[PDB]
Amino acid sequence: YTMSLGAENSVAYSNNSIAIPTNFTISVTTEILPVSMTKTSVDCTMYICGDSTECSNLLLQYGSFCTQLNRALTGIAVEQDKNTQEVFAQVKQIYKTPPIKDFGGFNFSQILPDPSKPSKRSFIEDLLFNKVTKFNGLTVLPPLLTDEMIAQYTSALLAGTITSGWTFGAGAALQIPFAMQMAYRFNGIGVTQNVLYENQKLIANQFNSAIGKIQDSLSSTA
Amino acid sequence: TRAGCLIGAEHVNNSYECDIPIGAGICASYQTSQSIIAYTMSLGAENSVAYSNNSIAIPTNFTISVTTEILPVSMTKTSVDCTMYICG
Amino acid sequence: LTGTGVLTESNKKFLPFQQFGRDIADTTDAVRDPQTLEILDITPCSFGGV
Amino acid sequence: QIDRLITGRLQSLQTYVTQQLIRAAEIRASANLAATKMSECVLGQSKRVDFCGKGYHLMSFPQSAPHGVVFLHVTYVPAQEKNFTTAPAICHDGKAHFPREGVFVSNGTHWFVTQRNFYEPQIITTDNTFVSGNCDVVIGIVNNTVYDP
Amino acid sequence: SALGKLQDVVNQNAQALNTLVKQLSSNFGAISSVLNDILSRLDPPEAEVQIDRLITGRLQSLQTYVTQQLIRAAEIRASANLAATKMSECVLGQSKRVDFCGKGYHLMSFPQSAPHGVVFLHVTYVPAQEKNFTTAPAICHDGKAHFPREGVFVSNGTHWFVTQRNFYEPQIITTDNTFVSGNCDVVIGIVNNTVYDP
Ligand SMILES: *[C@@H]1O[C@H](CO)[C@@H](O[C@@H]2O[C@H](CO)[C@@H](O)[C@H](O)[C@H]2NC(C)=O)[C@H](O)[C@H]1NC(C)=O
Ligand SMILES: *[C@@H]1O[C@H](CO)[C@@H](O[C@@H]2O[C@H](CO)[C@@H](O)[C@H](O)[C@H]2NC(C)=O)[C@H](O)[C@H]1NC(C)=O
Ligand SMILES: *[C@@H]1O[C@H](CO)[C@@H](O[C@@H]2O[C@H](CO)[C@@H](O)[C@H](O)[C@H]2NC(C)=O)[C@H](O)[C@H]1NC(C)=O
Ligand SMILES: *[C@@H]1O[C@H](CO)[C@@H](O[C@@H]2O[C@H](CO)[C@@H](O)[C@H](O)[C@H]2NC(C)=O)[C@H](O)[C@H]1NC(C)=O
Ligand SMILES: *[C@@H]1O[C@H](CO)[C@@H](O[C@@H]2O[C@H](CO)[C@@H](O)[C@H](O)[C@H]2NC(C)=O)[C@H](O)[C@H]1NC(C)=O
Ligand SMILES: *[C@@H]1O[C@H](CO)[C@@H](O)[C@H](O)[C@H]1NC(C)=O
Ligand SMILES: *[C@@H]1O[C@H](CO)[C@@H](O)[C@H](O)[C@H]1NC(C)=O
Ligand SMILES: *[C@@H]1O[C@H](CO)[C@@H](O)[C@H](O)[C@H]1NC(C)=O
Ligand SMILES: *[C@@H]1O[C@H](CO)[C@@H](O)[C@H](O)[C@H]1NC(C)=O
Ligand SMILES: *[C@@H]1O[C@H](CO)[C@@H](O)[C@H](O)[C@H]1NC(C)=O
Ligand SMILES: *[C@@H]1O[C@H](CO)[C@@H](O)[C@H](O)[C@H]1NC(C)=O
Ligand SMILES: *[C@@H]1O[C@H](CO)[C@@H](O)[C@H](O)[C@H]1NC(C)=O
Ligand SMILES: *[C@@H]1O[C@H](CO)[C@@H](O)[C@H](O)[C@H]1NC(C)=O
Repeated sequence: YTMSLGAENSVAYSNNSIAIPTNFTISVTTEILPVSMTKTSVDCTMYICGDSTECSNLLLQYGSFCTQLNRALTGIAVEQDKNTQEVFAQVKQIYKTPPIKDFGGFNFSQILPDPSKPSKRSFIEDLLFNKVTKFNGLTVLPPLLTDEMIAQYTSALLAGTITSGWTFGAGAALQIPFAMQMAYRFNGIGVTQNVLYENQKLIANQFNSAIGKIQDSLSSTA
Repeated sequence: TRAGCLIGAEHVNNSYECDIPIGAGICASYQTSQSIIAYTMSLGAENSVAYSNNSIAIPTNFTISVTTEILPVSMTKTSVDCTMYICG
Repeated sequence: LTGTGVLTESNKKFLPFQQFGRDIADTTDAVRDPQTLEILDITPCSFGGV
Repeated sequence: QIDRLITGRLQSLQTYVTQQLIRAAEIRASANLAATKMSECVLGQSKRVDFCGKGYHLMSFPQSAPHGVVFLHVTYVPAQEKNFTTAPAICHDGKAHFPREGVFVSNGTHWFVTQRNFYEPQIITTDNTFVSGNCDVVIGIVNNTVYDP
Repeated sequence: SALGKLQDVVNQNAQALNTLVKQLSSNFGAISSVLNDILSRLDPPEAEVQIDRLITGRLQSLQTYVTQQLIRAAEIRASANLAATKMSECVLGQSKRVDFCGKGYHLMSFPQSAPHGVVFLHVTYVPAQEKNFTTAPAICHDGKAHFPREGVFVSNGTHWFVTQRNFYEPQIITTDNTFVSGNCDVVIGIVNNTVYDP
């Protein structure tokens, strides 16, 4: 068929008619980004000339091919380490959430680290890890930051965001009740703050439902 | 270590900022009488935010910080004479 | 066939007519010893960067 | 023969290395994008449209993943919309009154002033509206009474 | 080492060139890495084969160098686009993008040239000294609830003020700092107080 771009929808434009929303929804989306590759390294001498003196003598005629190839692969590995470091290592300290979860009704237990877990990873983190799946001169160097360290970095960033808002990025972390932080955010999107405080329970429930839907989507669709 | 066998490095328990990366969370560096040590690199001093539902921390003073961000813009405009290089 | 590696007691069940193993990436993996009816895994000798 | 084999294997290695370099440039671009998203989306609140999820952005939560990051974008989306009659200004005593922060609306009979992104009608008062010019200039001005507190 | 990011670039290019030059010292299977010697020692029938081997090797080296240069130029173009965007949205204006123009809240930027690169001095504002306070989202005065226009309510223990949220500037709570909405049976965490009316 000749594909249709979308559903036709004419807008009832008029010079003295406006359409104003009376209600809203708090929607949680998921955005996935790659940050690094596998730090592969190849030994040209063993790959080209595995256990053969004559082959190595012949290969030595070709100059410095191996030096520049190994250098490029080493640079690649270093670049991957740098990528991970700059993506995650953006918090000066390691904040941790207090035991009380009085977050204005918001429930983060699905993203905060689980103290009883394989590697202190959160539910969604464990789902993501579970939804993703030699000796011939090819080796795989290990990443500098182990998954436990990356989990700790995400935990620090998440705890800072929860317990301090955005201040922990600008400077010293300044605590604040979560409801007041969301009031700041609503003021930030041109919706007066009273909208939040008059609809706090509804917004909290909607956020929890959205997080649950994200959980189900990740668990169902690989 | 998970990266392999390290020889000549004194394994310490205290964590420090990574200087020479080795791998799998292990970094080595020369420290104090002085010797090479390998340690599980630290991510920074931990901290706890005294969060409570009716407590807010507000600044009273401030500091104007000038940071430095460096960005490369252009390379060296190299040009190679193919026929002269290959067949001088 | 010829090669270099360490021969170890295997865990596979070769058929009575099979001689040479093969990994997924067209690499020799196990062999049948011509005299003793035992299957030997070929693990290439240890190596790595210094 | 070994010269032939060495040339072939060197060419294969060069092709692999070039492909790895190009894919690593791609992944570096992706990692720069992820770092920018984490800086402007998690550590703060972005006002860039469709840079942090469809709708108005509220916040984000990072999550690790094998060689990658996953952002949970919490965003605000208006849902239920109503039709109201509108005016660019209202004429009280020859002066034209415009909303300080909001828009005039009318349910058929009365004129109110509401914030733009959420219908919250408020009686029109000299503290909701600011004066400018007269009623012979604005194209579409309507008549009403501006209550004085 | 502060300018390492620039230095690296330079070094890399140099290194590349060096290898290229050293590729002139390889025989690539020929009988000598010097073209003049092969021309002086052999007649065309086999000098052609020898020169063919040398030409193939040197052409492969040139192609490798060109590809490396192309990929590094793509890298540098990406960095140059980033620098141009920073100069546009950071020097010629004031970016509210977090951490995109220096740690903290961005105030301004100053550009500086540098060999094959640019250096931004990002002037940013960072809160330094902080104090704890007890806070409330709103306060009843006459049944109606008051919310602060700009800033948050704080209490030093006994009294309640309204202060902007980025700098402790306590102000008496009045009807020109706060706006009314509904009544105070819905907001969670409300505290009692008086709202002075000018
Ligand atoms: C705004 O929308 C929300 C959700 O769409 C409404 O909350 C629902 O209210 C109805 C009452 O008619 C309940 O039956 C639902 O269970 C509620 N849903 C949730 C998730 O709580 C809310 O009432 C709407 N508000 C306005 C003013 O229209
Ligand atoms: C946050 O939500 C989670 C679930 O989304 C809650 O955990 C559930 O708790 C109930 C009651 O004990 C159990 O029946 C469920 O099996 C739990 N689910 C999971 C996935 O653990 C959690 O209690 C909520 N947090 C708070 C503070 O209420
Ligand atoms: C438009 O809105 C106004 C404001 O609510 C309405 O006027 C009020 O109508 C209610 C009836 O539901 C009365 O109890 C109030 O006394 C009225 N107030 C005033 C100031 O008149 C008006 O009826 C609405 N008109 C339409 C067509 O919906
Ligand atoms: C909280 O701030 C209020 C306002 O400044 C303080 O009350 C004043 O205290 C001074 C003495 O330092 C008196 O001279 C004023 O007359 C007081 N004014 C009022 C309206 O009470 C109060 O003492 C402060 N509390 C604390 C614990 O610091
Ligand atoms: C703020 O003060 C009002 C008084 O004006 C309190 O309202 C009283 O609430 C109690 C319940 O705790 C009732 O028994 C009284 O009848 C109420 N009085 C009036 C006049 O309505 C209100 O509770 C106070 N707020 C807080 C948080 O303590
Ligand atoms: C480090 O601590 C472990 C116990 O956690 C101990 O067994 C070991 O001897 C310590 N090593 C040093 C160098 O302190
Ligand atoms: C703010 O810090 C400066 C240090 O640069 C200090 O001199 C000044 O007294 C401080 N201000 C207050 C109000 O503490
Ligand atoms: C081969 O000969 C040896 C002794 O020389 C004997 O032990 C072995 O069983 C023989 N193998 C077969 C398959 O006949
Ligand atoms: C507003 O009016 C137009 C036609 O005048 C109609 O098509 C539209 O559905 C109305 N809006 C709503 C939310 O019903
Ligand atoms: C809006 O359109 C109607 C339809 O003709 C017209 O009568 C009216 O004058 C217009 N008003 C403005 C402000 O353009
Ligand atoms: C508004 O009222 C004035 C008189 O005060 C009148 O001249 C004008 O025509 C009216 N305009 C409308 C649109 O009703
Ligand atoms: C606020 O109180 C906590 C007590 O949990 C304390 O640790 C913290 O230092 C206080 N804030 C300041 C700025 O001293
Ligand atoms: C805040 O938490 C305390 C417990 O520390 C509790 O007594 C109080 O009721 C809570 N207030 C609100 C508004 O949730």
